[PDB]
Amino acid sequence: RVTVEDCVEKVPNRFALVLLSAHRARGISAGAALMVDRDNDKNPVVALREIADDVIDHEGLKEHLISTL
Amino acid sequence: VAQDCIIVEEDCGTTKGITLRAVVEGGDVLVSLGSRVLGRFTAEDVKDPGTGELVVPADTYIDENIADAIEAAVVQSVKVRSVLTCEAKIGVCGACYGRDLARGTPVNIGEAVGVIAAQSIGEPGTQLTTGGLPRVAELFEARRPKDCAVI
Amino acid sequence: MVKVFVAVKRKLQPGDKMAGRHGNKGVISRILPIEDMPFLADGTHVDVVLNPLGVPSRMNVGQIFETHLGWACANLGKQITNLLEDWQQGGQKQALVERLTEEELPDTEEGLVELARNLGKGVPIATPVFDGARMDDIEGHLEMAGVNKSGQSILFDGLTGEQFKRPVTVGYIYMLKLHHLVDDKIHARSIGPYSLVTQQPLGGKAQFGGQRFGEMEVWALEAYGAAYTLQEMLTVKSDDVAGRTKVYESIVRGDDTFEAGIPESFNVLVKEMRSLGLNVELEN
Amino acid sequence: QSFTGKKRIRKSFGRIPEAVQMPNLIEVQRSSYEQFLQRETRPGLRR
Amino acid sequence: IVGRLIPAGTGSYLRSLQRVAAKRDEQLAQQRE
Amino acid sequence: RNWNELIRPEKPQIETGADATRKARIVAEPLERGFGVTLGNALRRVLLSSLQGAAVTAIQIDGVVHEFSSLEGVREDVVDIVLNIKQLAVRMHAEGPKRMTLRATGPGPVTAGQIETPADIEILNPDHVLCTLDDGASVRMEFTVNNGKGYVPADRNRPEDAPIGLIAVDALYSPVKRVAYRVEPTRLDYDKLILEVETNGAVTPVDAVAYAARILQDQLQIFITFENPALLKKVDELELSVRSANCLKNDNIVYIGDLIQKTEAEMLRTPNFGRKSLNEIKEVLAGMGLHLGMDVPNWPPENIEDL
Amino acid sequence: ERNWNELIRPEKPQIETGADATRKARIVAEPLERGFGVTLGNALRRVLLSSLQGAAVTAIQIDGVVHEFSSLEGVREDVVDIVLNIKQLAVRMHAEGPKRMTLRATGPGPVTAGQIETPADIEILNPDHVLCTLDDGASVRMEFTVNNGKGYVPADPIGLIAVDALYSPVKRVAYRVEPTRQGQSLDYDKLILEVETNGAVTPVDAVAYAARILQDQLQIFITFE
Amino acid sequence: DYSGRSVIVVGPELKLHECGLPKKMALELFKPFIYARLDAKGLSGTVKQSKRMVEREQPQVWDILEEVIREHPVLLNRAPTLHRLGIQAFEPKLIEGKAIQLHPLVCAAFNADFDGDQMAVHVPLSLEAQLEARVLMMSTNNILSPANGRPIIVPSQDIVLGLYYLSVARDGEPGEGKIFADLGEIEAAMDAGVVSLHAKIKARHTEMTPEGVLLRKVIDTTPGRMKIAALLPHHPQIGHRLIEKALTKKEIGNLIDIVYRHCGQKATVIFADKVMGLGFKEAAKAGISFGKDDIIIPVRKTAIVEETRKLAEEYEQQYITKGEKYNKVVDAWAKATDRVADEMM
Amino acid sequence: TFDQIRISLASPEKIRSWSFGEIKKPETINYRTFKPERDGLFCARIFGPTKDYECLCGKYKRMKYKGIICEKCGVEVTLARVRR
Amino acid sequence: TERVIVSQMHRSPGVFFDHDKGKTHASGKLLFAARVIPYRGSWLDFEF
Amino acid sequence: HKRRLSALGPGGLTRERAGFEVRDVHPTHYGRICPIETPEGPNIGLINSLATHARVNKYGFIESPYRRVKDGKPQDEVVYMSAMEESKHVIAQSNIKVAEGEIVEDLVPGRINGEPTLLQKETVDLMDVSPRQVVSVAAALIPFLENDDANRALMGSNMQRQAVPLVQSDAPLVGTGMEAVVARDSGAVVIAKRTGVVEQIDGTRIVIRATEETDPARSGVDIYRMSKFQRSNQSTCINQRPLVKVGDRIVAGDIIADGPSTELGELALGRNALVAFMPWNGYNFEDSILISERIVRDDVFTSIHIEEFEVMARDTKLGPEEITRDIPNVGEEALRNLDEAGIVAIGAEVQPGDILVGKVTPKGESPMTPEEKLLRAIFGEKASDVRDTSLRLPPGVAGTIVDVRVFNRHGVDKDERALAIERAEIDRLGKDRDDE
Ligand SMILES: [Mg+2]
Ligand SMILES: [Zn+2]
Ligand SMILES: [Zn+2]
Repeated sequence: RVTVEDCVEKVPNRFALVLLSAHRARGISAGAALMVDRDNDKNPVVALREIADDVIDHEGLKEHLISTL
Repeated sequence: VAQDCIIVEEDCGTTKGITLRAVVEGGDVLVSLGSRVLGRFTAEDVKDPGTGELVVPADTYIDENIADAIEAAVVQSVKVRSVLTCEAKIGVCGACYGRDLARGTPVNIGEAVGVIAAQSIGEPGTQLTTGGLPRVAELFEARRPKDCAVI
Repeated sequence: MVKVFVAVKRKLQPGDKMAGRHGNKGVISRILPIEDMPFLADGTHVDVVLNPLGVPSRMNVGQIFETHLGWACANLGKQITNLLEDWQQGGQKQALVERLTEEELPDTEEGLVELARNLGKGVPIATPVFDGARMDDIEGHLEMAGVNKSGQSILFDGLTGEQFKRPVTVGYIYMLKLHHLVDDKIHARSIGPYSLVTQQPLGGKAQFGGQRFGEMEVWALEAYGAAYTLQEMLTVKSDDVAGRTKVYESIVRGDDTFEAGIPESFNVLVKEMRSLGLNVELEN
Repeated sequence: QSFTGKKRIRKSFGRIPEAVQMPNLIEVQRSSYEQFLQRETRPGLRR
Repeated sequence: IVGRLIPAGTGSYLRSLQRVAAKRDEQLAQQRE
Repeated sequence: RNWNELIRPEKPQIETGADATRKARIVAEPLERGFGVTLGNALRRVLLSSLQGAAVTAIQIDGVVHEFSSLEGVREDVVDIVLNIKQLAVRMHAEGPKRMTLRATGPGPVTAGQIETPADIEILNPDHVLCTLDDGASVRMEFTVNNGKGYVPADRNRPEDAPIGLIAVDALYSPVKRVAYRVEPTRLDYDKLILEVETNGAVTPVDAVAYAARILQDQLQIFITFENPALLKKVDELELSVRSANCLKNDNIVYIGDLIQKTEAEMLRTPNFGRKSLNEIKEVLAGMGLHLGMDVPNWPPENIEDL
Repeated sequence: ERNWNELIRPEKPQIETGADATRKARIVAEPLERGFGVTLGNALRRVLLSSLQGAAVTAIQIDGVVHEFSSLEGVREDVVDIVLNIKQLAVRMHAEGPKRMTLRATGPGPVTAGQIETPADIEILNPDHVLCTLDDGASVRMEFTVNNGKGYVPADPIGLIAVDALYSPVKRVAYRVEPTRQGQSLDYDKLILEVETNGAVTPVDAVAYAARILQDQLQIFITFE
Repeated sequence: DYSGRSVIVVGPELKLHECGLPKKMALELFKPFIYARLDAKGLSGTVKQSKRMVEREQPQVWDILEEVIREHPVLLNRAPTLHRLGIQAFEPKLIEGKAIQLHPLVCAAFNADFDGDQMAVHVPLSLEAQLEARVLMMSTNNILSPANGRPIIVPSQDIVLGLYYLSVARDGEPGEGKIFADLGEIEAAMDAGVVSLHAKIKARHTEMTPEGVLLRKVIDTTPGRMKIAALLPHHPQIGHRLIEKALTKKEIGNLIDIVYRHCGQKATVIFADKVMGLGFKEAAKAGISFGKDDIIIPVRKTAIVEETRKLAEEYEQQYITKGEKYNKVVDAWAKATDRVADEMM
Repeated sequence: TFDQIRISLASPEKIRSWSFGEIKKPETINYRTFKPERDGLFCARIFGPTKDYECLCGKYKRMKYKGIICEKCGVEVTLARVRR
Repeated sequence: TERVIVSQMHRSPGVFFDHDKGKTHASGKLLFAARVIPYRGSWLDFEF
Repeated sequence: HKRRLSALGPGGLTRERAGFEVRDVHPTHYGRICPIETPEGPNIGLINSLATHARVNKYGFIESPYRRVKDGKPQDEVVYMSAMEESKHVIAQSNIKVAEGEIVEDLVPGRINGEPTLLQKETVDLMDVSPRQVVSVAAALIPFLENDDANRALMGSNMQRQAVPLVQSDAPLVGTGMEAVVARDSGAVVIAKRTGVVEQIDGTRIVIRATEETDPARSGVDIYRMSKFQRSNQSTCINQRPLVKVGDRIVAGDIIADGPSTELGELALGRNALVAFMPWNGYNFEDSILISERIVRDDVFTSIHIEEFEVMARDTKLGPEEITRDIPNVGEEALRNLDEAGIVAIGAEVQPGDILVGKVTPKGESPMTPEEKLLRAIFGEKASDVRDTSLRLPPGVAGTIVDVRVFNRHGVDKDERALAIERAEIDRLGKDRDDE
């Protein structure tokens, strides 16, 4: 229900956005979504909508998740 | 053959380029110089013929405004960076490919250029024809066309 | 052994392939009610609405002349069947029947009433392949039938109730029902029997076939930036047998995640190459 | 024309003679197989 | 053929992230000896 | 807005043609110049959409087993008769299915009028032919009449609940067949509406227009605003303890109501009345949603409450 | 016989999703019969754009040629602009007859609809649409002749104007059909038309008046007692 | 696996990112998703038991299928996948029948007519692959061709014809010379019949050329014009001045490029969606029916052919046969073929 | 995981190390009972058992142990995947 | 299931004189090959 | 399909070895091979058929009829001219003005040898026999030919022999006249063999008298039994309906009852409806067709199909299979419409995924998981030793049953299965014998 125009404007890579939204959805699966309401939306769409009004430099947690074994 | 071409680097630092000219048959032009040079980063700063004015910087993205500005004032061929003149590491950099064709913005890092180029070359096939599909197949293979006088 | 002769009575449904007498074809679109169709004069309404843009593209014009001749003969049949409805075996009706037909038509027997029952649905017209009716012949036929000489008739709009501000062409065209049905063409599979040596889903609509992901289709995903859709669509869906059930268990449980170690086709290829003198050993 | 055209008259256009009529369309296979299997008397079957 | 992530787009970004994570792990292990 | 415009006069000129209530037309000269295409089209689109009629929906004869069989006396197959019985207009003016009998034999033309039915189904088209028998055996055909609207497939009402040997068939409930439409400006410009409705003997032409107008008015009216089950379970369905089951069997109890009604009087008056078990049983009863009393004394004491 | 009551009928036709102002509105008729959603919408659209009591202007000011003058004294735009602006003016005449209206002002300020003295007791609902910011000019003392009329009318002494105003209170309507069903039948259409009246009458009242007009004009059936 | 095949049909009511999907195919492709929904919703117990609920096709399972198929994109591709545009994801919507609905504008990208062609459907299982196809492979994002910067959502046959019929202006028409302030007045006049569809008319329209607010200067264009121009977004360098052309297929294709170049992608897709309905609504109202009188032969051809036949007779009597046969056919018939062509044109 | 796939000539020692047993009789299966042969192409002793956790000759078909080897039969109990 | 046999069309068992149109040769010339292709037997050729 | 001339097989050029010259059309195919009926697939130009008047000589060459014409006055002795022999002759096209004794134009269009050139009336020896000589039987049915493109007409020929026979079809209003000949010539309609009158038409069998001039001591009467609904070779219904009434003396060599997709002898392929070429809200945007509900309400385009499923009862090493009436662990509701022998009764409605024939096979002992064993011990049920292998209907429309046939071995025949079937068969045989 939301275009990828603002998402590409926030992050011009167009490839890191997919991984960022996937990590945001995996985090919103349990105890999250305190920034934007659901509004009858699923996890990926709500994550993409929240990315338009959220910090884009949140890949630190994604990098630290696979930092060690 | 082009499955290994992937944009890996952003900038290469290469100053070389290839001259680009418009096609002309007699007194009419087939393709405008603005449409041919559009979408590629300028190699060197182009100078306005006659008037000593720099219309385009040394290395800048040729947008539609710069495109029709160069098309308005008459100008000869301009040196433009290309993927053939790049001297980067394994792969291709985003500073020589230029503007993407699917989207208006420049090409992103990691996009496959060889596969899309092969698909675009094979798309207009099946409607061709001394030239045509066998001629293109022979030219791409670079075989012996016929007995011709050596230079 | 036992044989069951099950029979099905299929009807015309959306998605069926219906082609005309000429090269024109096309899948049948959504069927509309009788009132939504264009309301022709005298209460009649059309039954099919074809696109007229196929004439300039495909150089075929016989369908238009066929439609005009069909409209003419249908009008002739409608005008002749109404003449007999007044009084059967009328002297004036036989005169019109003999005038419209080019004479072995009149018969002394009582079978003239049976001929009118068949002619009421339109008088048949037999035109040779190379000696067909010329323009003047069809023009005179349309003029005698009572339809305007131009061939087109004014048609109203049933959906809105307004008349189009242009003449439209209407007539009777011969339509066929091709064998390419939609019920036998549709097919969907989720989990079916796998191959024997390759351990992949079988092909063909016979026993739960799977749509083959062709080599050209893999290039489309490689053109896009998609790397995870093509990675799981080739290993965890058909190739991997160990991790094939893991994704199904994760889906049925509610967690979206998958793990692919190595496809079975690569293992089969490695076992094949090892059979020859070549030594294909993995490292690291 | 006998019991077929009487029930339904079909007008024909064009001006072409109808002297010769086309043979049966299935005569090819039948004539080819008849030459193989004679099915005749003993003195016959010569080909 | 092997059934791994293609080194293009998403695969390239994931490989770059894995490389930077390995570099960070090596830097963390250098100080710990 | 309300009786202000030049409303058409009542009693429209009904052209009583020579068709016996099968082909008539209506006219209206001052009827709202400008509304000739609105009112007429609105009345025509509804006249062919919804109109309660009647038609056969189940064929069953003795000499057939399926829709692709063949009789011994008829001239055509069984499925051919299905394409002719469906085109038989009849009205029932009453709710509920019926059963029309068809038993006859003779020269072969079996007219639709020769169908012995009760005095509730007036068959139409007495000259219609169903089958043709060559002076052979008789035929026994029983029909079924209903009332729908528009169209109904053959796999929606026929195979719902029917034994083996019932020829399924679809029916079309539409009393009208074709409707015309015209508008002519009269002499003060006003349009003259002329529509010649066509219909069979099920409903008269003048009545179909009235029904369509009433349906349209009823449709347009929407816009204008004002201008405990736990007692059914047996007593031994919880398995509290062995002694509890023993005393419940000795007491001859089948329902929990008789046990919940007696709080302490009938409890202690039983042999081996468990002091610690009487509290656990009351706790497990309260946990199920029931308590002492809180209902009529032995309300569902009959077998009507059994599930 | 009871055939007009067996089919499904929407019992809650009060879905007014449009709440932008008193002019816009959007009704919903989702639980409708298949086919009626188009015919009812077409009838309502053709009736709302038809003969309905309203009010026009059909008047101009003095010291100006019909469609020939351009400016009298520092006028903002051409006379056609002022004519188009005055043509789109809401008004509801209670009495009958072609009453008169006058407008006069002064000073370099924007002209207002209210400043128009209504002697015939015909007030202006939206006195802010007319935009005249003339400065240092006596472009005032205009005369208006409001006249009652139903439906659109074509362009029909010295100083008059042949301007045709919209007597209908509504301005534009557009219906639509969208079937919304799950398991019973995917054929029940839906009517989601909207109204964009000027403000003289609310869209709900306009729809009610149209329905009443249709019910009154559909009296071509037997009484049936 | 997790795929299906069926014939395709055209649907004008569907959006650009929505495609019709039969209930039979959707019920089989999304079986594990339906099982997970029944497990989480609480309407079922054991997994084996759930497998039994969908087998008998209970009426309650339809509500779970509509809830699960809300934003899950499915991949659709034709058989001869020549370019990367052949594979485009859509949002499935339940619909009756057995034919996969499609959009009229998206069919041009696949390069497949609706005569007998069939398309396959795939379902991404992983969450990352599902979310990756929404922002990377959606049909709304693939609006420009990868070979060159040319829009691929141009109207093919009917929308372009309707727009051309609306763009044509004829000097002789009723109701010419009147001034209309708003398009609603034009529509009301067209309903009454006082004004024709296209005729010389001066109306008020806003352009917003200085990137601010405009006084709505009056413009003289037909009612057909400025009706489709209203769908154009508010932005400089675009407006009613661009619709003055005849709206040729090349012109309408160039129009979609400038609107996408200047404004964003959402405006382009919304304008393409709005223009599609208007073209179909206008084409279905006019008499585009092709008849026998539509095609006419030039009266001068009957004389040109006889003159050419008379001229070619003298060349045969003169004759070298090769040279005569070569010069008589490339000069008499070649010039005569072009003469009748320009005559009929 | 695995990386840097290398291919080269295979020596006889490597081939002997890869193989488990040497085939000597070209007997696929028996005609009366369809079971593997002692030295045929389809041998259970060389290519593992046919059934999952069930050795031949009905001696260790309990499927509880997987490291035992049937003495009289001569094949160990292992999954059918080991036969590939 | 009834199965019909379609007729076959092949080259006539006679002598032919076919010469290539200046193809498969170093310079422009004709070969003028002759064939004695029989019905059932070894084929013969006399190519130049 | 019988007038087809293939180029592949044992001794023909392979599809990959065809090339470009074999697929091309040669100017000698005029009147011998119709260059309009050819598959538009990969093997194009290799499956061409013959013409309508083309024949085959005793040697194997293709023959074409050519009406011999003398100097001016055309003769009336048509002679078949071979392809190789017609090279040394002149051919004159048809449609020549024959109002007088000879052609008066003196410039009739004719082809001397291959290329057509305007020739004189002198030494014209051969004339075209008929214009419908270079077109095949399939393309001859196309009405108003010669007005469409050559390539588009090729597609119309392939769609001609692809239409399923509809129930209650009619002849086309505009027909080329060749439909009657192709209908009466093909083996799809019955034809009377004598002149005798008909006695009675019982629908499934028509009886005819001996003759009006029958021979002495000949057969009594000619009985013709019309085939009822039976599965064809392409899974489509095939039935014949009578057309004669009581009396109605028929001449020998006349069609009596029409075949599939035929009415009154004239050939038919489908029903025809009113058409209006116009765009309707974009529903017919691409190459599609829009139809109304009136075409489905009358049931004019409905057809019939037959699947004819089968099942075997082969024995096994671990015991013999059996057609058991009740399969283990099956629901009682699913056993409805099933005879005691295990076969569904004739005329029983079946749905997709139904048990048509209940067959159980002996299954060997297999190990089970401990949890399943614990559940079985908890519920007390005993695991069956047989496996469920009953036939089930694939996904589809699930039509009704028509006929069922069972075959038994020589050891046991009608012992305890299908005894009522054999009884009904022998009763019907005796009934028809007594009637005859
Ligand atoms: Mg196609
Ligand atoms: Zn570079
Ligand atoms: Zn053992």
